[PDB]
Order: sequence, then C-alpha cells, then structure tokens
Amino acid sequence: MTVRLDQQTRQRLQDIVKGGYRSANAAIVDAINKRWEALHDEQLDAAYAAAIHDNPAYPYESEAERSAARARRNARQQRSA
Amino acid sequence: MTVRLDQQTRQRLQDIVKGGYRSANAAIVDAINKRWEALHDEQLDAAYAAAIHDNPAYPYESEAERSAARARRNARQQRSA
Amino acid sequence: APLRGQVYRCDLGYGAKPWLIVSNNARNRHTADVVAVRLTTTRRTIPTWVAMGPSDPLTGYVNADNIETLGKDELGDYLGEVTPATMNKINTALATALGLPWP
Amino acid sequence: MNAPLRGQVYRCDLGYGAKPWLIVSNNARNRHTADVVAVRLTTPTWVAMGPSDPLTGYVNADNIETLGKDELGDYLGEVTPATMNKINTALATALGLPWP
Amino acid sequence: MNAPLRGQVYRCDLGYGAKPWLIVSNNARNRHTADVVAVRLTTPTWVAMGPSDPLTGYVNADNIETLGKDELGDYLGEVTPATMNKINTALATALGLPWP
Amino acid sequence: APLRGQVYRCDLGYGAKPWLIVSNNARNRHTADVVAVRLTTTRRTIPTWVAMGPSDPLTGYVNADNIETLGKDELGDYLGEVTPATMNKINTALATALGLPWP
Repeated sequence: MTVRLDQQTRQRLQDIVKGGYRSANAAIVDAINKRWEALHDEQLDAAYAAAIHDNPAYPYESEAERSAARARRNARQQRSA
Repeated sequence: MTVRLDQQTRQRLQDIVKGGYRSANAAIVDAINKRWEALHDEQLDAAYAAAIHDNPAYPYESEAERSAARARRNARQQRSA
Repeated sequence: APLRGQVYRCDLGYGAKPWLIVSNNARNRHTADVVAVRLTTTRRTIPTWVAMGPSDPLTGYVNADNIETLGKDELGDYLGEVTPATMNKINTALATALGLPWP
Repeated sequence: MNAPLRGQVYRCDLGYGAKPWLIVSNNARNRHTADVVAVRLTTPTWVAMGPSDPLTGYVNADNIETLGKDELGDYLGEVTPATMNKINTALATALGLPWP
Repeated sequence: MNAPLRGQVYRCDLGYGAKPWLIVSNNARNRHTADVVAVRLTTPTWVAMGPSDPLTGYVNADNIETLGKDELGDYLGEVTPATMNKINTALATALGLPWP
Repeated sequence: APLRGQVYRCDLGYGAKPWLIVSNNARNRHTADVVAVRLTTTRRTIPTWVAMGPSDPLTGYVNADNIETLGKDELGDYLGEVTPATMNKINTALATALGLPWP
C-alpha cells in the first residue's frame, strides 16, 4: 500500500496518467489488472500446449471423436443446402 | 506513493507475486512498466496506420523509390548466385 | 422442453456420453437442436475445464472447448441439473473458450 | 499455417460450396489445437456485417461449428472491433453467458 | 494476407530461386505497411539455426533486405525464442545498437 | 574508411539524398558496402523518426524504417557526423524499427 518507484517508472506512471486515466491510483490498479490478465493468457497458452502434448486431438478424446463431430457438421451443412 | 487496492485487485497482486516476483513493490513496478510498454506499442501501431493513410508507400516517399530499392536488392541476389 | 443446466446422455457415434446444455432456453424451446458441452471422467488442468461438486448430477469434469450441437430427438437419459455455483464456473470457462474479452 | 486469429474470416468448402466463416475461439486454442470454432456469414436478431467489415452477410451465433485448420481456405480479412463487439454480445446471448 | 510476424520464416523467390527468409521488422510495421524487413537463411559472426528451429541454415545479420508482402511464399514456421535472442544480438551488433 | 554516424550524399536512382551510416565500423572497413538510413526534410511524428539538432550536419529527420545497403563506391559527398546525443536517439529508433524486445 506504500509503493516505491524509481525515476523512470514514476515518469512512466505520469505518461499513462496523462494518456487518459483518472489518477495515479486508477492507473496502477489497471496496470496490476492488465498484468494479471496478461499472465492468465500466458497460462492458458501453456495449458493448451500441455493438453496437446498429452493428446494431439484435444479437445476431442480421440481422432474417432473428431471424425464423428465433422461428419455430423457436414450433415448439417447438407441439410441447410 | 500511498496506493489503494480493492479486494479483487489486491488478490490479483498476490497471485502475480506468488508467481515469481520478489515483492509487492517489484510486481507493481513491473505492471506499470509493462502497461507503459503496451501503450507505447499501441501508439507505434497508430503512427504506422497514420503514415500509411497519408503515404501508402511508407517508408518509401514514392512508388518509384520502392522500385529502385527492389531493383538494387535483386541485383544483390543475382550477384550472390 | 430442455433447459440450460440439464445433463443428458447422448451417443454421437462413439458410445453414450453425458452432455450439459449451454444453449439459452428460448433457443431450446423453438429450435430442433441444442448446444451442449461434454461431461467427462478424464481430468485435465486447464481453465476451460470445471470440476463437478457433490450436489451436481455426476462425478467428473466439464470441458468447454468441446461444444457440440445435439438434436432434441437424440437426447437420452436425464441425469439431473448442475448447481448454480457450478454453472457460474462453466460460464467463465465457456467465455474463455470463445475468447470473450476482458474484463 | 500462420495461426489464425479470432475475428478473421476465411472462405471454407465443407462439401457444399465455399463459404465465409468467422473465427470465435480464443487465440491460444487457435495456435495449438488442430481446429478452430467459427460461425458462418450467410446472406432479425442475428448480426449484420457493417460497411467497414471485409464482406457482406449475417451471422447466426446460434450455429457454432468446429472447422479443422486444414479446411480453412482463403483469408478474407478481419472484422471491425465494433461488429466484433456485437458478435461477442450475440455469442453470450446464444450460450447464456453474462456480458454486463 | 494474414499479417506476418517477426520470427516467422517464409520461402521467397526473388528471381534467382526460392530461399527461406526470417522476418526481423516489428509487427506494427508488418501489419500496416506493404513490406517486411528480413534476413535470409543460407547453407564466424553468423547465427546458426537451431535443432528445434524449423529449418537448417545460417543467418547473416549484415545483410538485411526489404521483402514485399506479395513476394512472401510458403510459411516454413517460427524460430525458437532462444535462437531469436541470438538474432536480436547479431542485429544489434550488425547495426551498432546498444544491447545490454 | 566510412564510419558509423557519418552522413553521405547518394543517388539510389531517384536523385542524390543524404544517408546516415548505421552499420558497425568493423563491417565498414572490410566490406564493399554499408547500411544506412535516409535523412529527409519531410516531417513525421512516429517513434522511428528522429529530428536533427544544431550541431548535426543538416536540417531535417532520420527515418529508421528505411534502411538501405550502399556501396562504398556509391557514397560521395561527406556532409559530416551526427552528435552522440542524436546517434543515441537513432539507436532507439532503429531498435524499434527492427523490433528489438523490451526493456
């Protein structure tokens, strides 16, 4: 809650405040939230890589599940045609 | 220097601290710097759009400039061959 | 008839599986098919998956990356309805799977 | 393939003619999985493409499908953030998600 | 065309046979401009790919060129972040840039 | 003999223009050509452009998106050398142009 900033970091906080944030507080709140969201997307990326390493047909449990899914999709495209 | 965090934001500061940052201070410092970097890349993106809207051959001043540059490049590839 | 939250068994061509309806209720009354997500016994740690709780219809997980369209006529045995707490987590998982933006 | 992105439209022939599809799955999935999730632009409560969007047509967010990355044809452009904001609204209505 | 990205390698024929090129221009430039800046992989100062990289060969950072997006061929893959860090290092040396 | 920081006049096929050398000096000695960026009088607000100052060789701007390879034999009229202050700003702009990562 008592935060300490080096010279260029403070100078950057002002740049982002001047860019359209309400105050210093609002900007830091938002920077914390954007960083958290950025790390969340980085972990979602890694989780999909792991699921695919362990199962190359993810999100299908098998290549057979995929085939079925695609044949039913095709059937639906036929019926609208 | 005194910073005020609602509870989901402070809970998020803790998630990212536990992720490998040294302290709360270091994380906020990094979120501020990363936010600035992110806004700098949006501005660079906006500047290229503008330059292109005004000059569709940017960074060349005319389509003739581009041609000359291409011909000289091709000459250099010929020469390596 | 079918409602958002209900789990039904259905065979898509590889044996009968549990499926959670996620289509909204207006769609489900007027249209011939529904949108559902696979319930499974496999266990994966990814934010698109959600674990069931004790007052949920069954043991296992919901995978929101695996969305499917199922005909009403294809709907088999009614296994129950998920808790609103579990449905909230599923909403999150779905939004994530379909890349809904932050916040 | 250069991994496709949410909001891109590609032309895809599924056996019954080439047609435009809009990608809605998240980009992590789009980059690692063999498949994307899309809605198709056909020709009420649906979503119109806008004058600044890369093609004409209408999106029924009720009809989500999964296209293999191997089935994506020609890249036809990205849709505008404004129209995409309407697609997000329609996806969340279609699937009963909260979108306050 | 789906906008190409720094780190991607494309096959390109400049009239003297198809060869692989690595994109080094920033991604904003790559989105909006008709052109990318790249170095080619051929077969001392140079940077080697890369057993986890998409092809074999060597990068001469001294020979930077500009390729039109309409001259880009097949997508050959993306270079590893480890080898990219060596390419960044060689670009900065080639151009007298301060790199920590 | 040509050094990084020096500005030379050169005609690439559309008239004689000023060009700032940015290749390192080892390359400049041992190689037949150099890499340079376009000096111009055109004015633009983009991070890849840098404005000259009072003890810089001429008036105008460096555009670091327009990198070019020039033969030593093509180089001609020596217009002077940029100030170290200015060379540092050009370093930044170049790094930005070739997508060198943060910080």
